[PDB]
Amino acid sequence: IVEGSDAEIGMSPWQVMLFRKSPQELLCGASLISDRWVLTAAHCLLYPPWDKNFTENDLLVRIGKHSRTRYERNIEKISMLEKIYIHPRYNWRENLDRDIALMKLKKPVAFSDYIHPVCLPDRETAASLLQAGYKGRVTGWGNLKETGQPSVLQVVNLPIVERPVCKDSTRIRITDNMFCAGYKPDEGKRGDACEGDSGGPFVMKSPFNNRWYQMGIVSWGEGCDRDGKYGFYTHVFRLKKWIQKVIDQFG
Amino acid sequence: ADCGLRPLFEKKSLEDKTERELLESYI
Amino acid sequence: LTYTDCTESGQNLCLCEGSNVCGQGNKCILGSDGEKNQCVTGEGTPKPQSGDFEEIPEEYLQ
Ligand code: NA
Ligand code: NI
Repeated sequence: IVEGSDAEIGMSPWQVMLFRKSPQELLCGASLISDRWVLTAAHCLLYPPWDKNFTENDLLVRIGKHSRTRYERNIEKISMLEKIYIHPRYNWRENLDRDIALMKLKKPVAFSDYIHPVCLPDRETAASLLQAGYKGRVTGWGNLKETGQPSVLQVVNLPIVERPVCKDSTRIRITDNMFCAGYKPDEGKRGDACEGDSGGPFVMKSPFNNRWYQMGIVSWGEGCDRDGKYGFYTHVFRLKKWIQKVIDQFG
Repeated sequence: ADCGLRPLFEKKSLEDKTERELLESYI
Repeated sequence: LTYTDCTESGQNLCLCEGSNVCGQGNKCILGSDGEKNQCVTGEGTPKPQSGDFEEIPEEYLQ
């Protein structure tokens, strides 16, 4: 997270850290969406250009964390995975379209002060909240700058950018399964997700029922926090039908 | 049931330090 | 996934011309000093992905 601040304890209790078993290292962010399901970006699990193709046995999720590096005994919960599901139309070859995956935990987790699920939007929530200029929040233990790492979870609030401005910002082909966020060059505020924040949640708080909803997944960017450039997020609501059918069939 | 309500914040009627920036953007 | 600056000629999946990714089917020809990079058709190799961590209990490792 570039130009963010330390998270308050418990401010993102759905934040998950994807963690490699051997070597032991951070791989990506993710989110807790129920007692047994974690949501992340497909490119965190499957990315052929880097010979990345993780199986359930390669990975752990860590939930309830604040420190990036400490083992937070009796606070964090470390879970193995039963199964990984990647969107069947995930497009790694061109633009990361449908950059979404689900991971099912071996056993359901108990919630705690530090561990609790985020909501997924429905039609009504997406329509109300997904508009240019409305701010959401991104969290993660990624790089503090493009070219370094935080001791504790970082947080930054970023505004949604209008779809034409997102498109003009890049020569990569943008689809309706993506949205972008970040401040304009004139706006006197900056901030972005960066390497290691990928897969993590972009969330917004409903003014109607005080609940947090995950509207996006940190997906991709050209650099981190560059003027005229914007972060891209997977559009969760657009892909919600796939999410629902995986959980209904395999849950 | 109570997805999206944080045990240390909304469940205790406590706001985090920057939440109001988000809500202010929705006006 | 953050694309970052290409660091040698022949790489792709990296920022070649300004803040633009040089994609699959192309490769970046790095400029020397005072020269600009170029993204040209070719067989690129992806730029290699870019702690610290306290050891976790063995039980989580199998
Ligand atoms: Na920017
Ligand atoms: Ni609860």
